[PDB]
Amino acid sequence: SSFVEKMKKTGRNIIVFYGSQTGTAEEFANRLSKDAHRYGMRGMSADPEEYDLADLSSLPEIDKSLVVFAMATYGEGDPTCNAQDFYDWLQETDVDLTGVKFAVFGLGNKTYEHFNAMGKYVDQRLEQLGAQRIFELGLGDDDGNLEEDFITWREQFWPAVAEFFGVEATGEESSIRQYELVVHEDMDVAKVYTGEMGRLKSYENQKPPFDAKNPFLAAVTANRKLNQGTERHLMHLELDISDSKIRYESGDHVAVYPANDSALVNQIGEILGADLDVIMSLNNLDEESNKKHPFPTPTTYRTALTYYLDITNPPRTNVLYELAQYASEPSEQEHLHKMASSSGEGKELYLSWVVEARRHILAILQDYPSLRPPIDHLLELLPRLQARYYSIASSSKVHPNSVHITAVAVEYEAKSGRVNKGVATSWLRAKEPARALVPMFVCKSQFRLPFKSTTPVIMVGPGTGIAPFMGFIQERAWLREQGKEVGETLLYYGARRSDEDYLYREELARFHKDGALTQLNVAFSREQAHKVYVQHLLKRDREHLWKLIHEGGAHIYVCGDARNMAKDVQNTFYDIVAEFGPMEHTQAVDYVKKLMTKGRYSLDVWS
Ligand SMILES: Cc1cc2nc3c(=O)[nH]c(=O)nc-3n(C[C@H](O)[C@H](O)[C@H](O)COP(=O)(O)OP(=O)(O)OC[C@H]3O[C@@H](n4cnc5c(N)ncnc54)[C@H](O)[C@@H]3O)c2cc1C
Ligand SMILES: NC(=O)c1ccc[n+]([C@@H]2O[C@H](COP(=O)([O-])OP(=O)(O)OC[C@H]3O[C@@H](n4cnc5c(N)ncnc54)[C@H](OP(=O)(O)O)[C@@H]3O)[C@@H](O)[C@H]2O)c1
Ligand SMILES: Cc1cc2nc3c(=O)[nH]c(=O)nc-3n(C[C@H](O)[C@H](O)[C@H](O)COP(=O)(O)O)c2cc1C
Repeated sequence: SSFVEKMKKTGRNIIVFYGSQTGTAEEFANRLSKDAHRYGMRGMSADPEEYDLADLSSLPEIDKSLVVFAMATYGEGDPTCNAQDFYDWLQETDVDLTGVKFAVFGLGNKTYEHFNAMGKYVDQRLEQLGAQRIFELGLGDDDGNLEEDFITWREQFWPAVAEFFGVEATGEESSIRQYELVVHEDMDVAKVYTGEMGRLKSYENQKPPFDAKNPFLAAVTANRKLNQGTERHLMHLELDISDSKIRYESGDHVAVYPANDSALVNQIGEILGADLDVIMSLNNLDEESNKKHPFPTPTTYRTALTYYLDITNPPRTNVLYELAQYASEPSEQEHLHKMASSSGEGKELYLSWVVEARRHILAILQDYPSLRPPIDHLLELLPRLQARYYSIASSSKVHPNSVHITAVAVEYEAKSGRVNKGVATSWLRAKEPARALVPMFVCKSQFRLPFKSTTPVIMVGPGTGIAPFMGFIQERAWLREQGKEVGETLLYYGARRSDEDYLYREELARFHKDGALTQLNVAFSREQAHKVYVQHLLKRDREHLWKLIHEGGAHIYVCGDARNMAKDVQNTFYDIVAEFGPMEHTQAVDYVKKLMTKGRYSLDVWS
């Protein structure tokens, strides 16, 4: 259970941990692990949450050992979910890491405020604990071209590492295919994966504790339309976690593993002219690699495409390059290569015709008829299907055995020319209580209510971003009912039209009437020529809010989009503080930002 011991038992001298939430860092970690072999070394990629990083202290036992970290940065600079434990540990510990060699590559995006905060932290932190840095901190930027940044980093990285441990490029040929196909003639039905994420049968034989690798299948006890209109579809779900031993608090997130639209799976099978019901397995050509399979096997093709692979997002340039070899028509083959190019115009065609038009693997297979790749090679080229995160909309103080979700079904007309459907939400919208089971696990956040119940709370969450706040309110109403003394509880919510998508009208009225909700400020962006947003309302309450912040010591919470809405709200607060301090804008910014570091201004960013 010690990654170090895991390394010794398989001759690995290089370990690459991935701090990832949607797979990018995971895949970079996988590619770097594979790389080690091109230099006569051996590595493995691993999820830090499945291990204890304090074990780094033992890494020096393996000669010429290296630990690499591919870390993504999320909301307010916090780490991804699978890296929180490692991150918490790095802050607690003072372990001496002399003898440890590391390298960090961080995934980020310059348009957010805390650019690669997680990557900079691990790199800086590990040096203070005494470990030795052998290659510079890579700073990838998903705003420009992340893959490109990774490549130019990696190309200097291996040479420096090879120069450090005394080896050199083996000069191997390569293999193209990292896996080979093996079809099964019989197979015991209970020896074949049917969608589980980890241990075989782990879905049928629910056995705690339940986490990311061992999700708990909760039954859907409620699923109802929340919006009055029909322009869009907003839903409220309730999953029973009774007997799961799962604990949660208001502000936490619940992640679910969805299933792709079976009609989409079918079509891909037909277009490839394949038997989606063939039970098979994909094995790593290199029998020395730690990644034996691309996903759980054996399994049918149907299962893989349904529960294990991303078939709805835009195909990566690499996929287009590989697929290219399968276009029996020259002009289509040339177009596929151009979209994979590095040329400026070649990178544009891609950005425009694939990424922005939101074309998926099936659309590409239809738009390029001469393209007929064997399904097994296709499955190896596609990325793993990721879990979708939702802000728990209930309080464990009141619903200890039920996790509530507030979500908007995703469905739009892509510029590709067809209608795209969101995976998790479509799958969730079809679950009818009649037992509909959703695989899920909980992920803690730092979006918690004040430590002391007396501290006033100011919530700003337009649209479905109100979700976590229903939790906060339930809990505050409960605290009051327990004879506790609670500070003021204000909610600033917004919607399109009151008769269209106003959420939780009744529940919100009840809380207000009962005094659990002190003020209920609602803005409607489309019910008039003039658009009204939560920040206009905050501006109208400039006196009171400033009082609660400068005197009451209120806590502020904002939920939704960070770079725009959350940005306008922050600006609005800068203005309020500048007027009532009174102080210069410059000084108002330090004051609002001091609140954040001080822990009183929390942001839960969804995008
Ligand atoms: C910490 C966190 C908390 C979250 N909490 C919630 C929550 O409480 N409620 C909720 O509803 N969601 C929440 N989300 C968003 C949520 O995780 C899902 O991404 C969302 O529900 C859609 O998932 P899907 O699988 O249905 O869509 P997918 O199949 O994953 O597709 C989503 C993608 O489609 C694209 N897209 C969407 N609409 C359009 C359009 N009109 N035109 C072009 N492209 C488009 C975008 O690139 C988008 O990323 C949260 C995200 C994070 C990171
Ligand atoms: N970047 C953003 O600021 C932003 C805001 C809302 C939604 N979205 C996206 O759209 C999808 C629908 O989400 P939803 O249903 O929960 O939201 P929604 O239905 O659009 O509701 C959010 C509310 O915020 C308003 N709004 C828009 N830009 C804003 C800003 N900068 N500051 C404050 N309020 C703003 C909206 O008005 P109008 O729509 O009438 O302009 C609306 O009344 C989501 O998947 C999300 O990614 C993005
Ligand atoms: C909700 C959300 C919040 C993000 N917040 C930040 C951030 O604060 N700073 C940053 O540098 N990058 C931020 N990013 C960008 C990601 O770090 C980048 O897209 C990374 O590649 C994702 O990697 P993954 O697939 O391995 O999780 C954010 C992305 C999302 C989706």
